Amino acid sequence: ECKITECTYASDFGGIATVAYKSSKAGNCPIHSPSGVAVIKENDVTLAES
Amino acid sequence: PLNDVAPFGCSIALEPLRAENCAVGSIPISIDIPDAAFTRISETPTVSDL
Repeated sequence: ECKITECTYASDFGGIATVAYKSSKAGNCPIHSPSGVAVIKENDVTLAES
Repeated sequence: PLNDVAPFGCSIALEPLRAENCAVGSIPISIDIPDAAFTRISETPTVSDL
């Protein structure tokens, strides 16, 4: 599940959010939003167990 | 003496004739804090479910 933390209606990366990951193994994971509504500066996140 | 009839608990002294601590009214305070003391929202812990 995805939870917003604090979004700023601005031009810089003011939007932040926390994702409650529910994974099984550990490894890299690319992140991307296909929609053009939001742009994510973060590129890669390693996944731990939940 | 005016030192004992002044309302709002004023106080006077051998001075430029100030009236110390005349508690009355409100003050429109506006303050610009330094930006350095701010810390990113994404770094502070989340304290939900309290």
